[PDB]
Amino acid sequence: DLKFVFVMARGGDFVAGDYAGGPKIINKEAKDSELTEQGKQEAFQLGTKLSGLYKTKLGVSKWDSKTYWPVAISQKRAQVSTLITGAGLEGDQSKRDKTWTDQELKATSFPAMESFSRFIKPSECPNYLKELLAQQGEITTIVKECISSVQQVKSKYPAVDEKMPQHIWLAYETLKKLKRQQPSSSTWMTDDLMKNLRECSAKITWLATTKTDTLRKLSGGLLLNDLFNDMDQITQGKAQPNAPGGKDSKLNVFTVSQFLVISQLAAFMPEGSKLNNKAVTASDIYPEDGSHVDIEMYQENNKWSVKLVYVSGKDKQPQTITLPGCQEKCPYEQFKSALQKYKITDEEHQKACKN
Ligand SMILES: CCCCCC/C=C\CCCCCCCC(=O)O
Ligand SMILES: NCCc1c[nH]c2ccc(O)cc12
Repeated sequence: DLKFVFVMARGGDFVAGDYAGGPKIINKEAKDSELTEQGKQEAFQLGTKLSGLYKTKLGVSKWDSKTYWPVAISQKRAQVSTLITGAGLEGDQSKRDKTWTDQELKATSFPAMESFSRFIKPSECPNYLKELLAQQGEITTIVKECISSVQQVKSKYPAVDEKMPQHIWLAYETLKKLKRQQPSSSTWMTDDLMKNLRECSAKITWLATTKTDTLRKLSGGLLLNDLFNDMDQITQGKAQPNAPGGKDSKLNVFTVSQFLVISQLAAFMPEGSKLNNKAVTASDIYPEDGSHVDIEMYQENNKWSVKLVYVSGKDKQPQTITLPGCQEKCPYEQFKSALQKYKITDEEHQKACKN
């Protein structure tokens, strides 16, 4: 009945570090960060959660290299996270604390993976940045709500450039981990200061992926394109493309940084979409730590449909996305048609990034 599930999950918590493209706050690079002990447990819990949600519905008798496919973006902390989530599926306690080989870490890739990061890579997609800066009117109005807090942050960390919209978002996420992990030293980030920065971050990132057709295509179009490439085979009884386990592989788990959850949510919420039968606000949909998007494919006799379930963070209840004009279980061809507008192929995306 349930035949196949895609999961994309934000990676487990890692030692607070600066983002590439972010301001220098920690003076250590997040790309060098270990998962925290909490982050390893969170990643493992996700796999235990997913097994309980889906193992028996998918007809899987044993989670192993044939039955699930753990993938991740090209960052150690995301790759470690995805493999630990796999350990949770398998119920392999000791692999949670494994020091995964460089080899086991690289073996979490798939062909379209790196293209998913093109739109935020410096110099690689200038048209995406032109189109984000074109929304400066709305950005200024949003930032006007938190500019006092940004000024206090910049007072302590002068590298934060309020003129760079991503610096406000990336400073908030950096400070959020720092407050969690070192609370004694973080008493200056009060509840009101962080909640204020969080609102700015939510509104900026949601604007950056949904305000215009070009922002939606460039940030999320390749996600749709690869998903449909896969579902065109699954819906014919064939294996997910490139899945190591072939037809045996019933679950794909993709561990990412926050920006790809945001982009994936945006790609699944064209105008008129609902989350639990209500319009969404930027603040409510902002994917926190522990967030994941679940893409469930159903088959009733010969009829395939797709259901989209979103968990916005740790301990948050799942909510179901409904596309405009479709049901919770949206028949496959209608679902794909509903999402054609902002889908884009790799060849098209490279041209659209540069033209
Ligand atoms: C979530 C959509 C992006 C919002 C605006 C970003 C603007 C310009 C791109 C530069 C920022 C680099 C992001 C790095 C994020 C990461 O690696 O986790
Ligand atoms: N090949 C499918 C890549 C991909 C795109 N979006 C996804 C969401 C979840 C997932 O497991 C995977 C994906």
